[PDB]
Amino acid sequence: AKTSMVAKQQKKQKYAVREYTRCERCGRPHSVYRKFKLCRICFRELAYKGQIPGVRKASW
Amino acid sequence: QVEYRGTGRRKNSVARVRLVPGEGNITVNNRDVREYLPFESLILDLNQPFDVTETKGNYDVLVNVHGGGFTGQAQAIRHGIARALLEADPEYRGSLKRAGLLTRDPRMKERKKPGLKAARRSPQFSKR
Amino acid sequence: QKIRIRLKAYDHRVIDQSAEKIVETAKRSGADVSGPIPLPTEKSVYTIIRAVHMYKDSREQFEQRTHKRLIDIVNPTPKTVDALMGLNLPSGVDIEIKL
Amino acid sequence: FEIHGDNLTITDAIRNYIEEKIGKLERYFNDVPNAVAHVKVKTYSNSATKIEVTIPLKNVTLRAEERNDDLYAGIDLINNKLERQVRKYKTRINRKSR
Amino acid sequence: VPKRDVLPDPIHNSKLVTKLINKIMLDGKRGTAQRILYSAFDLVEQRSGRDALEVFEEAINNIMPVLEVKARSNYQVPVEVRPERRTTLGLRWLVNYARLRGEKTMEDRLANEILDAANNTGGAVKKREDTHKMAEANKAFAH
Amino acid sequence: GQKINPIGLRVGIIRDWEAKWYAEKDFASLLHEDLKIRKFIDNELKEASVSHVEIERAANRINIAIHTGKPGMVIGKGGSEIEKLRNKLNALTDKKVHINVIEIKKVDLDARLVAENIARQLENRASFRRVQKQAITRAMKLGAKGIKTQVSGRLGGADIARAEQYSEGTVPLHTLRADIDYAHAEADTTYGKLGVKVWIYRGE
Amino acid sequence: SIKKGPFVDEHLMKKVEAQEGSEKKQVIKTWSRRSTIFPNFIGHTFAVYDGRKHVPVYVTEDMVGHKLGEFAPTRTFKGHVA
RNA sequence: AGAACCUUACCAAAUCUUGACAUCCUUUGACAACUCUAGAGAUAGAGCCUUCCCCUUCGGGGGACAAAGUGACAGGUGGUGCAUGGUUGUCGUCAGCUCGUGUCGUGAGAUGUUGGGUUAAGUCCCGCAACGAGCGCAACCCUUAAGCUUAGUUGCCAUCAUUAAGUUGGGCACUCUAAGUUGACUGCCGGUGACAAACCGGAGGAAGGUGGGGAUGACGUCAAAUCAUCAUGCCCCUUAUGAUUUGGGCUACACACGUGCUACAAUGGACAAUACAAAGGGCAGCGAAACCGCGAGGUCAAGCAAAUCCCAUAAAGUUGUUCUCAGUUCGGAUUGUAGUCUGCAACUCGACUACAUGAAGCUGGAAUCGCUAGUAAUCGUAGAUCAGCAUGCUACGGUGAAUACGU
Repeated sequence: AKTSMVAKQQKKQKYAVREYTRCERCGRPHSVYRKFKLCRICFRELAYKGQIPGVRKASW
Repeated sequence: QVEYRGTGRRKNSVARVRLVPGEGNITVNNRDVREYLPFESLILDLNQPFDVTETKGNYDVLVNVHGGGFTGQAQAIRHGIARALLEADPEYRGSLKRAGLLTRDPRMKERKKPGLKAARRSPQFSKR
Repeated sequence: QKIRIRLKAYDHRVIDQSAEKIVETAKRSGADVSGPIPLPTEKSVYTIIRAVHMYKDSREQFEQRTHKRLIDIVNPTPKTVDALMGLNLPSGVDIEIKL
Repeated sequence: FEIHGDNLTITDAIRNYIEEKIGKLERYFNDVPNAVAHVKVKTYSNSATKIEVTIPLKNVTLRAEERNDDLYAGIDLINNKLERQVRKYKTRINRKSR
Repeated sequence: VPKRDVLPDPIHNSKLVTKLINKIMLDGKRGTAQRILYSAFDLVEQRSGRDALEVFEEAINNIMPVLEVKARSNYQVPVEVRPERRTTLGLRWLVNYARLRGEKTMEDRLANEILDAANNTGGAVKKREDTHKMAEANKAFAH
Repeated sequence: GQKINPIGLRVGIIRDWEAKWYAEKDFASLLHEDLKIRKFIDNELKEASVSHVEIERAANRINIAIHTGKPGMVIGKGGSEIEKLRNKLNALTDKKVHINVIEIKKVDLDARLVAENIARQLENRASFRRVQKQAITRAMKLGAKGIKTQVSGRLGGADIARAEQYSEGTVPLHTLRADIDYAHAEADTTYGKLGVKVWIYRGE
Repeated sequence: SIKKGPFVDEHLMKKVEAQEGSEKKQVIKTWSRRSTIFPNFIGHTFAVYDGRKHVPVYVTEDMVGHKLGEFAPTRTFKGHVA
């Protein structure tokens, strides 16, 4: 399961790249951003929070 | 001398119509209308403002212009002209507005949304 | 000889009224201030789906806003310096004092 | 039809049975564009034998389901439904004058 | 509900060329359509040389119908055409037959078609015929 | 659709951001810095029952101000707690703080306070509905223009999921000038999870 | 391709260093995906761990339309009936 | 919203067990870098330098530690989306959906929410044992079309002088630029209309009939979906149903389904010259020019956290030349050869460049799908996901029509 993988993406490496930038709060690796390091959905939750500015919304 | 002037707006194409008494002649961007705008043999329609206003004519022209393609960019010409003709004489507004060309077309492109792909086609349904 | 600055916050009221704060404290002890020369104030985009497992086509969008303000002042002197670093608040602005 | 089985492994025995049955509908009319079958063991824990079936038709289609003790009873009970769900349709019968 | 008019033709001061370049205007490419059509006004005005409107107007009064039909149980009614639909369909079979010669040129197939059609021949005068053989054959049970 | 708390639809117009600092692209550091505080407040949730806190970050300092209904608790008698909170915080923030509690007025009208309130009377073996009866009762009392209050899960410690809500007071929701304070809660005892979704309307 | 150029894991080559001067061996077990043939490996055997079990491949003369990383693709019969 | 390892959940082997990792209690401690040996690594065997740094009155307290013990425990991508929360599609952006009071009625129940008109709409008005209120539509908000003001750099050049070049001087006048203004509200009029509700028409106006779109999606159905987002009721495991390493695999193919992409050609293919956008990325990333090269790329290095500099040059098109209707210069799969970039590593399984080779295929049968105007259709552009990598997704523009009788 992901519980040891938590350490995997935190462990050291033989070399540069066998790594990934998963989410912090969630552990979903896929569908993430290098801007905030958050999965697809925590961003949604905390965009509704308006925690960060943030904007949101619907001007496009 | 004197010279009239106006602004032009459509289709992401902007023009600062500079309209002066003269022969009736164009060098857009210091370059003629004809070879510049492909192809194009449509410039009667660009002179139809003269076909209806102070007809025949003529007044020479200057204009700086950028943005979009020839369609809007040739079509961004007129409303600065016709507006400069309101500024010339509002009398012909009755001859303009009954014929358009001082009404800037408010229409433009749309946005995207889920459904669109490479060709602007929304999806099929489940046949079989 | 001039002074210049750059501002970046994500509310259009507070940032320009704050410009009036520092500008007021500036032409207090100076003058020759360029008014709030606007800037294009571009944006961003961030798209996320309303889902967890499936249903990709039905989604949602977000963005970011990014205001910039160009303000300057001429014939400098140490008084307008203190007007610069005197009153920037609220601190959502990102002042960059320069010359 | 994606004859898929949730928590039950479709054998050839089951496929043979199924397709065999729908062959009987060549009475009307087959015309075989496609057909599907959803089968599942949903624990109650008396626990099932669920059958849901889909028929795409000419200019229309007709879904059909049913639950029962076992797979064969579910296929036989769901039968005599997707026949009367089909029969009749037409005729319809001519006019106008005037 | 209106039909989004085209102003004049800027070539010879007609109009229906404009209505017609747009029917050659495939892919939204106008210049190639305009190109090949006006070229056809070179070719047809050359061969048996004459005005545009002799061969054109005549030919599009040799194929341009007067009665059409519509279905409604199913009973096909003969109907009087609205002149926009008349001219519309004339040009429809014009281009939509123009490809159907099966030839090489941009224009010969066109100028062959309008020349032939000015002479009351070819598949466009034909569809006028057969169409008006559905008209007055089908007067009886639906008019 | 189907629905969203309007706060996401109301924010950017009619309310502050829930956390604040200067606008630089070092967000992964600073956002996940904020969160380390946002976690720790739950220790005080069991002691404070605060609504929320929005942080400012001055040019070299931090300001937070906690929206509580338990001032003397969190202040203590003479600040015997706030200062070791500065240092136990500053220990973890790796940077200092200037806390300044922002006490709640009007007073126990708020959504979050009432939300976990009724969740907790429910957690103490209560027929659920009466809690909402007294809730709305003291709600229109304190002066409010629109309320409902929803609940989900295995109610009464029994069989499969249910729901309920008592709507009273006209609640403009599909508007865009409502300025209303949505909330949520989560608390079970033995059977699953029974959150709630309270609503209010006070002013515009 | 490679950045000018051919390579080896620098333990396998360090092994056949000890294998190759003396009376050679007909036996090497390995894992050998990040290493490939070249004329020092000649005269020896290898057995690359396919993913389940190594299997012998003796280095022949012009094994140059071929390499070390694979000799019996682990799709393994086939994967397909035909 | 990126499977060579990683990811990966799956498989092999090499492996460990208070464990991969976390807290507590006990023993200490600043926490270990560079190599050697073996190992495939994991890792060990060692050498070795981690070495109480804040406080200490002699000790201790303490941020943080070593390996061990310590039993709880840890952990479970083990199961249950019909034990659930949360979150989301759905019919449906349809026009409806309820209640307090009262009446009626044995009673369930109806009334309001019905009849007439009217609107896109429970929109309004009238009449009415009904009256009032709620949610819902509109409205409120964002964007867009016009103008006014505010301010002029990195933006513009109108008068100019000037540079190859708005390059320099100067001016913000213009366009541009971001915030408050005025504006369109059947509002003004005419008509039709139970005069009301309204509807038809006209004037102006930039915009006349909720200007266009965006957001917002009622009660609720689908025992809809998700225990693998997160959390979690219950069950189960616990020297393994847990956890570590090197390799494989998640991509195999007689085949079928869906979805897209590319060809079946002269409205065109090959080649030379030439005009036009929008948006947006950039810190050690964007790599200007120059230089090398058949090109992928390689060298160099100016500038630049951007109205600047760079990314980056638009394609369709326009001008011509040729090809002259072939399975053709259509066609562009196939396979090999020789190379570039990245990666420790491009064989199962990265892309791309140069050379050759040239499959099927001449508009697709029955059947079947979308779309009402800048729409369709077509040609481009950037962005994320990123070491590498999009016929996909999102966003941007360019060009750009046919039809709409009537129901």
